Amino acid sequence: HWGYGKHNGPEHWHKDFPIAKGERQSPVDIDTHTAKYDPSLKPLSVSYDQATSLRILNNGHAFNVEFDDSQDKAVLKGGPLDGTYRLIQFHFHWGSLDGQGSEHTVDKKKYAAELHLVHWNTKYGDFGKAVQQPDGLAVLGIFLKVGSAKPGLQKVVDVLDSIKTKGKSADFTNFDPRGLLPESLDYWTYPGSLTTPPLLECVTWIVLKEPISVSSEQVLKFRKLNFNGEGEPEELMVDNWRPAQPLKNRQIKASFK
Ligand SMILES: N=C(N)NC(=N)NCc1ccc(S(N)(=O)=O)cc1
Ligand SMILES: [Zn+2]
Repeated sequence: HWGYGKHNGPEHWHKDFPIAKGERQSPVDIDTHTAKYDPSLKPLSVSYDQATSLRILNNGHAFNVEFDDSQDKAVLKGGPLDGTYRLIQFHFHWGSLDGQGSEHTVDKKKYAAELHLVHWNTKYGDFGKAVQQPDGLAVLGIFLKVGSAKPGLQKVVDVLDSIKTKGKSADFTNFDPRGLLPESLDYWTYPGSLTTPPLLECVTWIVLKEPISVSSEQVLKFRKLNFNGEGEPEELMVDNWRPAQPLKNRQIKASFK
């Protein structure tokens, strides 16, 4: 029964998930002047040419575009990572207003939304095992700002009417997640956590510096989704973001000068 409401939102999560007050929680504010360039961060490798999307699901928190992760079809390697991380799903966090919605912030700036491409370390065999490990997941985070449309997002936008309410799914094959990437792969990285319960401290975060732009109409369609199930009181799926958490004993590294 966690969520994003007044009575069950981020300030309440610690009562069921005490790791919410842990040593490596996410998201964080990225202080760009304090991040340090790490010249040894070896090139990042996004290999999504053989990606196989399967389905899109409204899980009551967000919507997930799910991939076949039973082979190395869409993988992330390089950068801070040791080994191979398979893409399992992507989702977004977004606001009720264009001035909020991202989970990470950059010098305290919120973006309108944030895309999370979730990958698990193949050495752990399955996603469920990976989330129990400190290096189990790699999440590629991409900021969204409102401006020009993102053509490669439109197929996602257009299916949302079919998954309005919690528990709905729709087949979603042949979607190419390369159409959601910015031009540059410059990034910041730090060790953190899942940003929703169970808040497990299993993530290497890789947050791209360059935001993608989406149109006002595209984000407006995100905001028509519902947190509730069909036949329950309508509650718009907006402001499904956790605010920045204390950095504690962490350094954020930059791939770029
Ligand atoms: N551990 C689970 N709940 N299992 C699962 N299927 N996904 C959980 C999950 C995956 C990614 C993120 S995020 N926002 O940090 O990218 C939060 C939660
Ligand atoms: Zn997320």
